[PDB]
Amino acid sequence: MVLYFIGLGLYDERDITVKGLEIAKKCDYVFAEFYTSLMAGTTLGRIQKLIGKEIRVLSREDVELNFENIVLPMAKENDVAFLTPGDPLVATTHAELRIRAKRAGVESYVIHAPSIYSAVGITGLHIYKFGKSATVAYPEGNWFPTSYYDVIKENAERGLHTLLFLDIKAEKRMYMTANEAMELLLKVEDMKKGGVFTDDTLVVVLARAGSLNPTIRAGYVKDLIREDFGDPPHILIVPGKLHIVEAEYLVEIAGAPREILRVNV
Amino acid sequence: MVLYFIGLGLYDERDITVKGLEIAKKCDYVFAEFYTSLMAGTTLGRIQKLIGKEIRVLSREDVELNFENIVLPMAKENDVAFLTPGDPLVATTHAELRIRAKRAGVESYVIHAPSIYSAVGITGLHIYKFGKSATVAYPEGNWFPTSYYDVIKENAERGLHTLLFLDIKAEKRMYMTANEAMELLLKVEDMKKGGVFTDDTLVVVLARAGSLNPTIRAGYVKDLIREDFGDPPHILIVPGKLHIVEAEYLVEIAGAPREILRVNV
Ligand SMILES: Nc1ncnc2c1ncn2[C@@H]1O[C@H](CSCC[C@H](N)C(=O)O)[C@@H](O)[C@H]1O
Repeated sequence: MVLYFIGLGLYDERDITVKGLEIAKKCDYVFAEFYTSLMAGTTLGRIQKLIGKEIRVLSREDVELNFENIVLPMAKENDVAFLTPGDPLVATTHAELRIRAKRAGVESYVIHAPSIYSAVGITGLHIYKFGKSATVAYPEGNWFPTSYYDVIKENAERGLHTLLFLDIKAEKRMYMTANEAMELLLKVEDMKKGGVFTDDTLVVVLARAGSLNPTIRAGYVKDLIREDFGDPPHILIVPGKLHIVEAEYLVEIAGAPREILRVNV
Repeated sequence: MVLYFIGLGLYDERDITVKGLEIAKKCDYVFAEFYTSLMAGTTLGRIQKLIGKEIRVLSREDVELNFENIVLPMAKENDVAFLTPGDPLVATTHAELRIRAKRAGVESYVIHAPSIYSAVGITGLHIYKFGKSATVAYPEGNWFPTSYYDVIKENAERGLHTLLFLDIKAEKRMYMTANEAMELLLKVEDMKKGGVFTDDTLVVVLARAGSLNPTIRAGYVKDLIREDFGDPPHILIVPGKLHIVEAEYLVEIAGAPREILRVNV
């Protein structure tokens, strides 16, 4: 009679919460989407095996245009689950789907899971110091998105860190690397010349958070722009003003140049 | 000879991830801390029962001053777990603990779990719109801290939302309620008179995130300041200007007054 939004976590099927698993195991029908993010350490089959159910995967169009025609009708006679990578409501437009559920007279519940938004903590950067977040989107035809550059500028101006979600074209199986994001940013800098992102800018890369051995690297763009950070997904972070201990962690844990230990308070 | 930082998640004993539970079960020693936050929807006994391991609770001093003398030694010839509410390394001083591990020749791994930082997405407010975060601290003696006031001001000025953690005294199990936080902010407003937090300010209250039945309320301070939001912990958010979709979610899901559709958009 109800609908469950259940997050599956960062990397593999075991990143789901115990609460999410027990409820999913008992749902009559299970739907899911895998276009809002990439869970690099698992497969649909493994997820199905864990939950013990068949999973009908939906495309962005199925969801955005037909959620109330495909999923909601099932929640009327049965308990339905809608699975998503990471946390279902983080950096997705899935929250609006709860409004659709309400309008169809369907109660909905949300089961959270680890999200890349909080996983940034593993970078050593104080999470309360992050400012506005942004997404580095692939240019399309003659359209070249640049707003994410202004976000960095605004945050850096305030000494705040900037989290940069990276683009994804699931149907093309394309996942933007931190390298590609850095190249795009350098191109925007050349254009706006704001001194926001250059070869000397310190950045942090977090790849495959959720895995036991994620890649966590910190350093100057000039040195990292061509470094191999491993398979996607990746996120790029442009730190603002660093606290001594943040710098220490970046150096000791993320292999940053010891020279960043010296902060210009 | 491995140290596992494992998150317990949001509310109860089922908020830990499958990965976290299975790893904890394989550890010879299990430590935990409940001074940064408490699992209001469960008990140490229930957590111990679920993990099937005795759990040695550590105080703030045990961790901050003697982590290397209590936890790390056991990690030399055994697998050790350090459990914390939410997602590991979110609490400001925890990231540094990994440096201590490295210095002691101990490998450490992070097992993520849901954090309030990402769980607040259930309020319908877009995650990318959150700015710098802060904690509302009780004034005391001749000390009247107000920086959290300035954080709200700077975020809202840039159309960003402000996540506010409320004061907590874990040992004495004493919580600051959303109501108290609002009263405090009004008091700060009367002093700084910056037009940042008044009776007409729109706020959102999230209680018991993680529970299947959390309290999500949105409205003006003059109407919510004396409302009962249930048992703690409470999380207070001062949204910046709203996207119409954010406002609609707040109205349809959090019972916000229709008025916000024209006043705060
Ligand atoms: N495990 C992971 N490691 C690194 N980046 C990740 C990641 N999971 C998600 N991301 C980042 O976030 C983007 C998808 S945004 C959707 C996020 C999701 N709801 C969550 O809660 O995490 C990806 O393109 C990538 O840049």
